[PDB]
Amino acid sequence: LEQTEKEIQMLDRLYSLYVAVITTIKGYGDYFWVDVVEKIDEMGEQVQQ
Repeated sequence: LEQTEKEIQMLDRLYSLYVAVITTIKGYGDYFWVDVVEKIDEMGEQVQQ
C-alpha cells in the first residue's frame, strides 16, 4: 500500500509543527517573576516567540 503513507504524512507533519509551536510558548511560560519581571529577559520573549 502507498496512498495511506502520504495521507498520514500530510496531516502528521504539520500537526507536529503546531504542537512544537505550543512547546516554546509553554517553555517560556514556566519562567518566574525573577525571569519575566526582569527587563533583560522580556526581550527574550519577543526573540523566542
